[PDB]
Amino acid sequence: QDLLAHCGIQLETSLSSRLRSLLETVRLSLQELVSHMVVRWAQEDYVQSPELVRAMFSLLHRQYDGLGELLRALPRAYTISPSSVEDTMSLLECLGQIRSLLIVQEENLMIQSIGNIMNNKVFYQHPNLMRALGMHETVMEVMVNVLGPKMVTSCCRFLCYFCRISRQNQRSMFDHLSYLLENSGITPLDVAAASVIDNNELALALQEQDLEKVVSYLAGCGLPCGGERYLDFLRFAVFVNGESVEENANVVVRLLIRKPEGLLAAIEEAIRIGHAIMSFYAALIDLLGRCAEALRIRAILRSLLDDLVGIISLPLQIFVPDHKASMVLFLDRVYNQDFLLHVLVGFLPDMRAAASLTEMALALNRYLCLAVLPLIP
Amino acid sequence: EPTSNAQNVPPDLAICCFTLEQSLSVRALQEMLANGHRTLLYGHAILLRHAHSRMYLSCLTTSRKLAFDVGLQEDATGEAC
Amino acid sequence: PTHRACNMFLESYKAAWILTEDHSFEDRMIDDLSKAKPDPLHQLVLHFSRTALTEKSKLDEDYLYMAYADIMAKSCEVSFEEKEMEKQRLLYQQSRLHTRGAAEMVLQMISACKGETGAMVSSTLKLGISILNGGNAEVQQKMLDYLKDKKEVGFFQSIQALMQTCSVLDLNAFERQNKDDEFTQDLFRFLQLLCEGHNNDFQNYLRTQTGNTTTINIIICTVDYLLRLQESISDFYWYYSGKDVIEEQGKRNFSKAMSVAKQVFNSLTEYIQGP
Amino acid sequence: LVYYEGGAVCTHARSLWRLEPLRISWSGSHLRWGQPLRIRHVTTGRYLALTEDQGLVVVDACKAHTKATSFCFRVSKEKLKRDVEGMGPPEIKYGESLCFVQHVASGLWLTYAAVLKKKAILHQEGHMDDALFLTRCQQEESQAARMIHSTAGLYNQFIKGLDSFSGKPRLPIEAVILSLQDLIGYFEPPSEELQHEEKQSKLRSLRNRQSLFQEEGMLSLVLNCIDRLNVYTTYAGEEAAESWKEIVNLLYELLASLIRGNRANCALFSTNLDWVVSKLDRLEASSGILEVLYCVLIESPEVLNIIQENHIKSIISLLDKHGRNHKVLDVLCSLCVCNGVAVRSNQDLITENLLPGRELLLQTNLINYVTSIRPNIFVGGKWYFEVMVDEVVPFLTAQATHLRVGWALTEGYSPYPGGGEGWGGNGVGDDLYSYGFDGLHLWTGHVARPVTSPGQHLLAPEDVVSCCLDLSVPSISFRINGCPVQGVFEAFNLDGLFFPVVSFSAGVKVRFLLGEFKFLPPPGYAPCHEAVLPRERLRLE
Amino acid sequence: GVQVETISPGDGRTFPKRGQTCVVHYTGMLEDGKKFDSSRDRNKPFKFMLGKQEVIRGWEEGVAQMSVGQRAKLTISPDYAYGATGHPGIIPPHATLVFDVELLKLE
Amino acid sequence: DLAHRTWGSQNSLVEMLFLRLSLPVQFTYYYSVRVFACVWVGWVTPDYHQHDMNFDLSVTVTMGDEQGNVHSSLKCSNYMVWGSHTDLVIGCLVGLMTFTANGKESNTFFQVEPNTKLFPAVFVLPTHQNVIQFEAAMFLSERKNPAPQCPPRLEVQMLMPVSWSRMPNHFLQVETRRAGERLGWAVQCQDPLTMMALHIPEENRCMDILELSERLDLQRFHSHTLRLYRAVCALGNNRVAHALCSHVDQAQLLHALEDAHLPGPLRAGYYDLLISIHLESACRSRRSMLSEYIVPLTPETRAITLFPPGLPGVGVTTSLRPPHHFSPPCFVALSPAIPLEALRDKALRMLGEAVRDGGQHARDPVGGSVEFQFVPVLKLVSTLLVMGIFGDEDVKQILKMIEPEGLLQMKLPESVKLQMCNLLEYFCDQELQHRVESLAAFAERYVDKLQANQRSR
Repeated sequence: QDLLAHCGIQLETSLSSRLRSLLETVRLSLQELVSHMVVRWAQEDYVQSPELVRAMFSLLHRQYDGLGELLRALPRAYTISPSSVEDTMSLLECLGQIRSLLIVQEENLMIQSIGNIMNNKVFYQHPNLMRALGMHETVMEVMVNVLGPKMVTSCCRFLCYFCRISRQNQRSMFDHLSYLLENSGITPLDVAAASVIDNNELALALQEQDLEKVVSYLAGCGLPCGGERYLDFLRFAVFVNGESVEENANVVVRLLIRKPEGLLAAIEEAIRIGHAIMSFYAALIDLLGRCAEALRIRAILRSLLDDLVGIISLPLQIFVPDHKASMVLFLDRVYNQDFLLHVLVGFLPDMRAAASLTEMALALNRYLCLAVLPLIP
Repeated sequence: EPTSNAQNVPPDLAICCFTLEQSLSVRALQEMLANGHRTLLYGHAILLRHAHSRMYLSCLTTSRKLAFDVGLQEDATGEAC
Repeated sequence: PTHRACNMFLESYKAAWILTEDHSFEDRMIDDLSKAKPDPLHQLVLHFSRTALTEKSKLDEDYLYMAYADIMAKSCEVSFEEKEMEKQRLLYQQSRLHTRGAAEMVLQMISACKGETGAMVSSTLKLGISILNGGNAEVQQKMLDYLKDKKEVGFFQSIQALMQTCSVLDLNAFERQNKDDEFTQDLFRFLQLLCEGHNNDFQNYLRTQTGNTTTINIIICTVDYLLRLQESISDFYWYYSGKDVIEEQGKRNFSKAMSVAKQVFNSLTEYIQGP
Repeated sequence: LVYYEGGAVCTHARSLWRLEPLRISWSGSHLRWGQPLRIRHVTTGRYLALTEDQGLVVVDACKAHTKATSFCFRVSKEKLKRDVEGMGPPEIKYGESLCFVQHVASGLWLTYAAVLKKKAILHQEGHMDDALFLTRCQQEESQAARMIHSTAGLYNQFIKGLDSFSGKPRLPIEAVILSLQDLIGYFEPPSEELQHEEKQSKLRSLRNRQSLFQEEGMLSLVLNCIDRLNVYTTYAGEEAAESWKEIVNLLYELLASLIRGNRANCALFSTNLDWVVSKLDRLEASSGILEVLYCVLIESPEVLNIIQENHIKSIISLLDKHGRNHKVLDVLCSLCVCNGVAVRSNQDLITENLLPGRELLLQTNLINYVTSIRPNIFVGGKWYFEVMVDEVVPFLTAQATHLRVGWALTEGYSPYPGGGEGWGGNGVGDDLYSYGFDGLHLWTGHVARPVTSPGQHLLAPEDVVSCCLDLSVPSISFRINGCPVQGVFEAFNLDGLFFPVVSFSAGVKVRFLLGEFKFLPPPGYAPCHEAVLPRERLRLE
Repeated sequence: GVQVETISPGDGRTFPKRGQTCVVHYTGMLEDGKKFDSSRDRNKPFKFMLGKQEVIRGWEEGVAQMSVGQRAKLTISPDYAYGATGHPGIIPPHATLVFDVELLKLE
Repeated sequence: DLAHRTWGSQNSLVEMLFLRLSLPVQFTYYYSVRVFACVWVGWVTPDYHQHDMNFDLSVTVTMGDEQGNVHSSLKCSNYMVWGSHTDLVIGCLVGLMTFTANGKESNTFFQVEPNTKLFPAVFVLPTHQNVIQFEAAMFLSERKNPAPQCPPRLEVQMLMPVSWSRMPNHFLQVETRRAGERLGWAVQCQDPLTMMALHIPEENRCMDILELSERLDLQRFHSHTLRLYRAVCALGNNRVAHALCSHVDQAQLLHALEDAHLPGPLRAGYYDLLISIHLESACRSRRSMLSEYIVPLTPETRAITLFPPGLPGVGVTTSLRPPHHFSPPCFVALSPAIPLEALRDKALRMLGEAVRDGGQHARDPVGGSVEFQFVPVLKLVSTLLVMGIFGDEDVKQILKMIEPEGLLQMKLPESVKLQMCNLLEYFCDQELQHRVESLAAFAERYVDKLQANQRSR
């Protein structure tokens, strides 16, 4: 692409002269009549319809603006392969169907239209067209227009998948994170999460204020179901692509230690019983496991080995695999061979692995991919 | 609006006030009526704009005893103000 | 493929040969708007002005206003005589505007924006600076006269909120950039222009804003902005205290903060320039 | 109760205080430190005061005696002239002055006890932030506020009186009406005939005012006045209730007045809408309530989802109640659209409860002209005539081309070529007695009663209508080509002179058979050509 | 039930059959005689497959009596029309229709 | 209000009163007529144009059995009648009318209707003061829509219309070509014309809209009804639009686009209806899509040359922007259909038949103002051209109509040049269209040449 731009750097290969002829043709009798007649209407009367003025000077603007109008025009413009054009005809028409719905039974029409957009071949192939339509902004705008039900979730599915299709397109979703988090009173958070995942760039670019809003939502969890969600979004935040980014993680920890908001005994009681609580402590210890002058936060995590016993109680709780998985991830990133012998409980789970002839089929997988950690009487 | 009981039951002073928008000699008034902080002088007529509603004080026509009732007409026009 | 290269071509071409500069048009256009009960340009400024006077609370982006406020902004011993000749040309190009009330559309539009910091306010301030630039006196006279005529009071509220926003050199964000000055600079260049030419009444107008219901010292605001920028510089220096050699991104984004602080100490200098 | 409070409360009228020094004179003297004074809330009118019963409390003026209520400012927290008749030295700026507040008796400083509802309390030390700095109110808000005070007290005594004569059938009146009028004038919207800048300024002030009364609950108060006044359709004496119409009408006018500007003010009718619609059909104030409902919808997009089928049914029923009013319709237009966004359910429901009935608003469709031409002859024995048809083309344009042919008396029947009765047409008058066209049969009173005939064929460019009429005897019957079409018309007026008509529309060519018959049975009986006798020649007109 | 009544005779032979694309003009009014429809107001023929049940059942049964070129009134029963529902925004619930159908031609 | 009304005759004259009330009934309900001072109480069919004393009172109908006989008797309505202190003449109904003079059941009079409207009425020759008074469920429970509602609620619409003998009406424009040959007296006529007509259902009587202009209250109401109809179809509300097609018709809108005798606000009304009930949802769907500027690489799009070997009216079109489909209105069983190709011709024909004579400086002025003469038409043409409707040769007709290269040169009312500025804005948008498209085409060709270059490396 950049090499093609170098091909475009011909202004300072004989084709460049033909390009020069192009630009000279791009320099340009409707102009003289529009401009001067708008000048007539302006001179002659002192107009006093403000809409008329807005239009007159809109045109009077764009007539003189003969180079910049094409400039604002091009990003909306996009070229398409002749073979696949029909799908676009099945697209924009359906997209029109959401545009109408932007300005309001209808929800079935919305879900159907968005689903038809989901099924189009001209979607994976041309992400630049899709961003150029502005349609993601449209969808999110409709979602906000509703908020203040199922179709919202459909919009969430669309936004998430739209985040999944490509990263440069993911930036556009990235632009609205604070806004969507303002919209997240309660899945939209899955959308913001998908907006954060793949890009480390985006993962760093995010302002701390968003995370402040998120931990504030954590502070709203004084009694919960949403906490596992928020913690999940924090997880996709800080943990990005395996590496633990220092910048996000540090801030997230400094925020979490302020509004948190004996707890191990509550965990043990959760084991004896409501699954959202155990999932909360799991996602929390997991989030702590995704993070690691910078050394002090490690110690702050050391304050929370308080663990180990959670892994053992879980091994005696068979639900289990994810909670204990988080306890092991945290145990590894935060916290020698002798202690590893002390941990060995896991051999029992290996004995239980043959019971697949269920949930334990998931557990054997989760712990065989977590069997790597021990590698490191 | 009684004020001698200044202790236990204070007067509603918010609307006891009357700003002096203008003051003129009797003959002097008749010009502007037919058509700055100067000090008041006795024998002069004075306008009495209220400090709140800002309706000029004036004698009225309505009776409540032939005596006319006192009021606050909206505008300065007329001899009454 | 086929279409791919076409899209990459139009996209590259948009950032390449599209600039170039047809922009030379902006004067001619405006010259066409001042050619004989109000002139067309006056129609324009009165329209945007009334547009700002409306209780929109939150202003819409108004691409029109953007366009034209950008337009007017772009409207502005032999070397000595040519120098004050250009001064007269400039003062003429300002006369083309403020006599048509542009100073008022500027100032109302800034007051309208409140604490919002969209493209809007930035274009307005650039328009203000283009109407002034030279330390123009009549414009300052219309301006101050306007604010003492219509006690809109919210103008200062707006700029106060702007400087409560603004921008600082910051620290952590740079660390995020290691792995927005021009608006602040235009703002203080604006206020500096409002004071340059030594208008005592206007400077004292900044000190307190007499008749308005909410007095608002704005020099104390400018100072506070200089202080948090200051703390930001100090922080940036301590961050680089040990590294000796400076990263080029740490140079450009420190020349940035030095440019700002230069314009802001200068904005104070024109605040106190007269005795 | 007294609260420190931030955010959106600074603009409230209840967030105001009036400093009222003890001296009857020179109240406007500059605020020197340490001078005793009585603070007063502006809206309630109650003075702020210390009291043994409940500590720091706002309380009625009769209760707030000097030392219990008085306050004095200090530069700090130190406890260290008489009362000059002059203005005194200049002192406290609203900007550059962090003034501490102190009680005069107990000496307790004004601090706060510890959602943003931070209650204030007196205490001998307190937090290091007791030095509230004073900030001047705009004179307009102050005027508005004392206006709230007088308004509140007036409507309160009024409502207490309404309760005084409410449930036990056998007190301010004119003060109240004048109150409402001066209030309506205080909230009269700026005229459209005014330059933009001053208009927007006055409008913004109108927003602040309509807001300020709403924030003191004055809207809710007037709403309670209206609520308690809807009970009677007329107790009170024949004088106090004689002016009830004016009162209640001005109430809805004032009530409309508060909502015409702000969006929030009609957003607080979110729960009141069912009431507005319930009172919509009072048929007493009527238009006031209608303007209220109109003013609400135009600026409350939030208050469009709320509406149900009952409300629209009562609005269109209202249109039924009051003849025709475009005002009712603009309301319905406001029901159709918010600020811009559509409301499909609501549109559908206006549609379903209004349009399909077709028996309310004006209804329209293009109609081909009706026309008929008499063959001169006036006719009072029995008489008879034929009418051959030669050209028709029934379904040209749109309407079927009527060829109704029959009798009508001169003293009545005025076929003005449209409009008139039910979509125009022959047979609209009882004086008429036509036949042919749709199903043959009759048209009298613009009614198509289907008399049967052996064939039932419509007139075609071959048919010949065979009309009959009798003197004295009121019998009337027509035929198709000599085929009987049963007994039809009987017993009618015998005044004036009936004449043959032959109605037609669009492209039609038909021959009269008067004399020249292509066909003529002796039933009846007398040929029409004989009736051309008098002096005027036969000549269709 | 449905009460079709002939207005004017057509060819009198070629009755409609299943699956045929009937071509007609018609115009619809209520029992009050208030109009609600007219194909001539569109100035275009109305085609419809017969027995497709794309139309109200009374239309499906009543046209079958009609011959080509025939004009016939149709006093369709509501249950064969829209019945308790009523076609929204046009026909009120439980309202007998009145048509002035003209069967141009079978196809 | 027990629901009644006092009266009097304070005048030297006491000729005639026809108190025909404005609330007709269709098919218990008492209707008393109190009288302090004979009186002709009766229900009346709406059609009654007889101003005279000559009662009584101006109709039997019979059906044969292919031989005569019975199965005949019908109605006689026209309609109802009557004849030293108070009097009471109730007229209860529902079916079959019944009379009860002085509260006593002396009926057995006329009472046979199938399902026809009846105004309550009282015909009276005055005996001066307190002449008349009015009122088993109440009549009010019946007349108004919210039936039953037994308690009586007096209505504002309960008016008391006197049958004024001579109310003025429209003189009619061009009408029937009358003819009548003396050869057997064969009367003949040819070319048809149609009224722009409407009735008032609440008291049925026909009248054309052309007459309606003088009844400015009624054009107010009716234009606002049109505001309602325009309103309801806001943005893609086709579900109702199929109903409004029933309510206002297609050809009726065409005739609304024809006649210039139509009053202004109504004219803009119907022209806005054409851009609502029909051509409004589609253009709205081709606004943003027109602005998308996306383009196929098909050979027709491959030209484009920008400069012709310029002109806004060039036929290159290209791009995508999906077609605006229409499902035609029908009632037998969500985008209403129109004769578009005819309507565009009608639109341009309305353009010429306005720009021409308006350029001749006439003061009819069509709509009663120039604003009405142009705004609705320039609006219709605007949207219609935005929809991509019009062949470009007709667009050339628009440009020769405007540039010329007539209209735009003329002095104009503000709204007219507003709408004009919108249409011209569409032209400039077409200019940007052609430019972006030509640029994309050259992008295609130059990508071909350059990719051809790429394999040389």
